[PDB]
Amino acid sequence: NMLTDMTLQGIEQISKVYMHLPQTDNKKKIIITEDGEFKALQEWILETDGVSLMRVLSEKDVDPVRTTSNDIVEIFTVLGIEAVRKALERELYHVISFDGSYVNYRHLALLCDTMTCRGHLMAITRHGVNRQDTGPLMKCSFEETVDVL
Amino acid sequence: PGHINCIRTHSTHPDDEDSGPYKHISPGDTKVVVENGELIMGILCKKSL
Amino acid sequence: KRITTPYMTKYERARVLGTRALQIAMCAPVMVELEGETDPLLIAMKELKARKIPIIIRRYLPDGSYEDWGVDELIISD
Amino acid sequence: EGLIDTAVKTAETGYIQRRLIKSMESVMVKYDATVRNSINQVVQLRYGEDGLAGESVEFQNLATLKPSNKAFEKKFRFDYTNERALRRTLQEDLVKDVLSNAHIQNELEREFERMREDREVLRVIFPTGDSKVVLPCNLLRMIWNAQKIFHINPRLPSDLHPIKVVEGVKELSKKLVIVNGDDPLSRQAQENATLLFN
Amino acid sequence: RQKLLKEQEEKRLREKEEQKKLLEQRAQYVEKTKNILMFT
Amino acid sequence: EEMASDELKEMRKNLTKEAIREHQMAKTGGTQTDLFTCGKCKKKNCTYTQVTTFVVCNECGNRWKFC
Amino acid sequence: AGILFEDIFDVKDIDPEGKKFDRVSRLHCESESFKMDLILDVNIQIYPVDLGDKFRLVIASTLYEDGTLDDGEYNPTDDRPSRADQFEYVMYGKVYRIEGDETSTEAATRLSAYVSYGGLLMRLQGDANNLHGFEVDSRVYLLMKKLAF
Amino acid sequence: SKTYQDIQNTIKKAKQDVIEVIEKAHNNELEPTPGNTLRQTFENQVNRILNDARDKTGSSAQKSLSEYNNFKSMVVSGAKGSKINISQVIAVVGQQNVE
Amino acid sequence: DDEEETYRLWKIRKTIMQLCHDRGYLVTQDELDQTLEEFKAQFGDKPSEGRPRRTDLTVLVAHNDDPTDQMFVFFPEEPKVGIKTIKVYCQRMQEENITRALIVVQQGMTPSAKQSLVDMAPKYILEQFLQQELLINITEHELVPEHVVMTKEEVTELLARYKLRENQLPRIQAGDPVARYFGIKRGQVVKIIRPSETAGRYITYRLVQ
Repeated sequence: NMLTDMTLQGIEQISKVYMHLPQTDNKKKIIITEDGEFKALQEWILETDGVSLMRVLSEKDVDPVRTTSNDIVEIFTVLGIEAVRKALERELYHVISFDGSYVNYRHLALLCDTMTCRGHLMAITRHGVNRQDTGPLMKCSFEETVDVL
Repeated sequence: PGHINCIRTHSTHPDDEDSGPYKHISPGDTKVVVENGELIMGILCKKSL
Repeated sequence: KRITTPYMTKYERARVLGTRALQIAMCAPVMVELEGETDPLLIAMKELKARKIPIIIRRYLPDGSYEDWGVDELIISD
Repeated sequence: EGLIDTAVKTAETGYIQRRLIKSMESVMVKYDATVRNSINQVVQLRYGEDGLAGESVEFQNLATLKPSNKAFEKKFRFDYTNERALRRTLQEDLVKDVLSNAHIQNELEREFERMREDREVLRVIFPTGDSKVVLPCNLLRMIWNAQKIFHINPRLPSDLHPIKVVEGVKELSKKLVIVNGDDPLSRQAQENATLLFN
Repeated sequence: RQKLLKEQEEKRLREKEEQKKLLEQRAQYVEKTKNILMFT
Repeated sequence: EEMASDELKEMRKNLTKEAIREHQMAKTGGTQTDLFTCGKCKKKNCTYTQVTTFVVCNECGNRWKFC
Repeated sequence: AGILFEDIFDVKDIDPEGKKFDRVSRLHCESESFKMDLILDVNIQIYPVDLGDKFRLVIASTLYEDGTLDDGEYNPTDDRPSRADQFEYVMYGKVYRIEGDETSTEAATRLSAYVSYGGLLMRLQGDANNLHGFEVDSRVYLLMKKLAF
Repeated sequence: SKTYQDIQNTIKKAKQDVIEVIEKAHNNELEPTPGNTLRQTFENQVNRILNDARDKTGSSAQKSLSEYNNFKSMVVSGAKGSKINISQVIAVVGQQNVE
Repeated sequence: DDEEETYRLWKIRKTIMQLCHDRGYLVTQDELDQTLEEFKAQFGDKPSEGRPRRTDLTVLVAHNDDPTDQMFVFFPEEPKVGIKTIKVYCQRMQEENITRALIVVQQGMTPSAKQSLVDMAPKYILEQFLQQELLINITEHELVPEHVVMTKEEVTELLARYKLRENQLPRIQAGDPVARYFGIKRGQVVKIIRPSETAGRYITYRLVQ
């Protein structure tokens, strides 16, 4: 019991952490100078196998402003639905633009809007879209055809 | 058609051209320029068509 | 106090043209001079440019209201 | 590997595409100019936060984003004090109207204060200094179209009163209506919806 | 210049509103601290 | 730690320095060049790799490609 | 008239950037009397030049000596006496850029007139006054001829 | 026939490079490049070497092609193919990965 | 610890002040952004059985316009709050005209105590926050747009402009962190001011439910 688990130092679920200088302008610190230039700063970031977010944010010397989480469900529980919407679009825009391709913002705004329209995170599956009060003839076309009728 | 105006770079366009001289007069016939719906400069390719 | 767009939507344009072309094909009175053509869509298109389509578009609002727009009233797009 | 991935990619993606369409089939643009669903539940107040279709927009550049607090000033300011430089640009009977009239000079200075405030807005909109933006009308090509249509000859002094621009832009800003209405709640949203293009 | 001076003095008035609000919050804190005392 | 022998202090300092060095992420490789000017920060400190030339600015992290 | 420019030039280089196309080469030149710099593409296939060659280059607005300002369409069948009859190399094109040493206050002393003969670019460059004949989007002819001296 | 020589030279250098990486790891001198095991740093070095090799030989393939070349003309028009397709045809195929 | 609890106590108190300032109440600019040193000098810098003990850094703050509208923000010592602890808390709210409150527990309260919170509800509106949740101001986050709680007079004008039933608006659930920040209740509209990349700004509304 003491060997496996005693948490000598650190927080749980953070299975391991990597320490990175950003190379790109994506995770670089941005600071408007005193002359109006932008001046990308190069600051250390930590990048993680694991999520916890609230025990992380609370740590001293850790930016409680710019500390994002990738797991959209942690974002729903910790930062609330309007942050999910922003973060979900950021995640979904990352998986789209990674390969160099571009999708218009309308469509990304729209899906993230539909998924976050009833307050709870609304999943694009039977456990989400058929629990919505849409009406039976809509629901039965998708999945669960006999059951919802 | 019409009187289009546009500017594009052909795929072989050297990066260090826009800095130096010959900017508006490309040795390689890169830098596509369309004015009044006329092709003035440049080779066309995927980047322009 | 009409609040809707003063422009003829592409969907309105499609079905108004289609609808009027149907009526034309059914021996309706034309509201425009025929310079010697016979296609009901060609006719309908002509009529459309003349703003002479004898049709009003009932646009339903989400609340349940509606606004009626003559064809000659709204701004044709194409 | 490629052959393998092909055969599996076809089966999975086709189901994701289906689920997408079924969770957003009834979403449409009502005559209200609002984005609703089958229940009449409002999704977006304006389509894409901006009220504008997907086909007509283009990539463009914000000019006032990322110059610096001095290159921005000597480029968006319109000094009316340098007497020699305005006879270069403007004709002889416009360089006195801006060198004497204190109304025209307050107007031109007030416009630059508006651009300086728009500049700070831009920098809270677009942190990370990202000039590239998607908008309806390609301004820079329109300008260029204008130069080739009227035969501009950018080497003569122009006859365009620096105030006709300031006031024509104000009157143009009016005609670009997304949210119709005179209500404060409607004016605010009209102002918002057309903020970036403005 | 006069407009700059009048705007500056108006900023001083808002400073003074902070002064009266701060004394006000302090003024009710003496009455309230009695309630934190009797609470326990 | 402060009461330890000078040998044990220097050993701990070396182990701590090695642990820090091992946990430092490898800097992403590529050919450093001044041939490319960054469109965002206008600096010339760039790194390229050819696969199409991919370019990264070492100052602002901006990335772009040439075909 | 309509003689927008004239001088003698010599070929200082035939293609100093290195021959980029097979039938066309970047002549670099300076002028004898007005001391203009010139870059000029020519059909090196139908009209060959070497280094140190001299040619009289007459940039014209029209072809006809009386200056009657032709339209801009091809008509081979024409009796009217032209300027082309005393030249060897004749081309037709648009001045597509004019560029100069303008300051914020004072005027320019030097111009570069850039013209495209249907793709074959030319930059004639030097004294603004000797280049006062050129205006952007005007049509223009080349009219060059090799001097045997 | 000059390009062939350059390629072969590059390739030999590459094969040579990897032997020293193998020697270092075989004699325990390849120190784990921070954020890696031993077996990972090795694989990285190798792939770097080899990728470098492919990139370099690809470049001399492009540089050798006459303006009359027909692969080039379909790559610089963007019609069909990429610069790596010329590399693979003329110079080297490259490293075959699974997963 | 003794030093880390002083740090944590001050952080919580700072976020509570920025909370009650966003809720509309009246907080001095000194109590809003005080630093850790004068937090040491103010109480005792010794929480390990000393002078900055909990239930002494508790705060009462009165509303900005109604100077009789107050709210307590209690601080239990009990990690897991129970009915008799919140019975006393409630017992001495009755001596005054205070109704609203706020329980900053260390560990979670018991599910039986939560009832007493709802049972006491319409007469004394109280709510719980974990000390853990309070360590950060979530409204400061870069993902969180700007939230403005609309007044009853202007919710009707919004639903009246759009000709829109409150049933047809997007939703935000009562337990949402941002909902608990503002202390909004069921049937309450939330304005949201978003920086838009295609428009520049976007204002959207969310109904609490």
